[PDB]
Amino acid sequence: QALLKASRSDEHAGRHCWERQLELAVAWNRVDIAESEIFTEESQWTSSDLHPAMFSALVGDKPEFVRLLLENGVCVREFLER
Amino acid sequence: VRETPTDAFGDISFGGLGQKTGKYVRVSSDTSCENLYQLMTEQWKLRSPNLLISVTGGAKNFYIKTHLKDKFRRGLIKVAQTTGAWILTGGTHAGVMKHVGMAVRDYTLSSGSMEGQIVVIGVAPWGVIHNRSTLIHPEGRFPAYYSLDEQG
Repeated sequence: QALLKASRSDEHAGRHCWERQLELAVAWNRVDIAESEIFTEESQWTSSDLHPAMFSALVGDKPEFVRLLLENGVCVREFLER
Repeated sequence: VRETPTDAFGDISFGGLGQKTGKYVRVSSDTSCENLYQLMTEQWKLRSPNLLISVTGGAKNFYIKTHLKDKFRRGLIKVAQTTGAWILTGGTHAGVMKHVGMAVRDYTLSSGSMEGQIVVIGVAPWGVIHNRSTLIHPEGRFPAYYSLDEQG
């Protein structure tokens, strides 16, 4: 968690903080810490903005993380639109 | 203000989990009371009401110290589940109804939804929905798909 807490305040200002923040949770097999922090009740999402994490989670063949992203707001119909 | 025969009828289905199919109907400021109770009771196959519980207040946001909230979510579903209750709320993802939604969602995986579904009725004005065009039709769209958006 201290790694992420350092990770938020950096050179980038914007949407990119949350965007960059996930991909670290993807690259680690660990899901609990990432899930709690990034999936707090206060935060809003959108089913467009989880597509690259979905794609990396499928290719890297990590099952439980795919199930977590699918339970939290990625619709399969929006994901294979093209 | 003048009146006209209504529209926007069909069952809203969400893209996330293919286990819900919530029905959507509209109504005016005043509507026949017997027709309202008939639509609630005989039409949508909802069983008879045994206990009417009304969660109200807030509508913006609030934070619970995360010990009372677990007891609250657990109990407010224990009672509704077993007494065939009807719980009503202002149904919009803003504050108190979000806590009721997390209650229904956190229980709806654990029970498996065999029988006696947790009937949760909701009241929300038809003008103030952000993504309104996703279902508006005079002949309706019955297996309608809908995605979440709250940046607007």
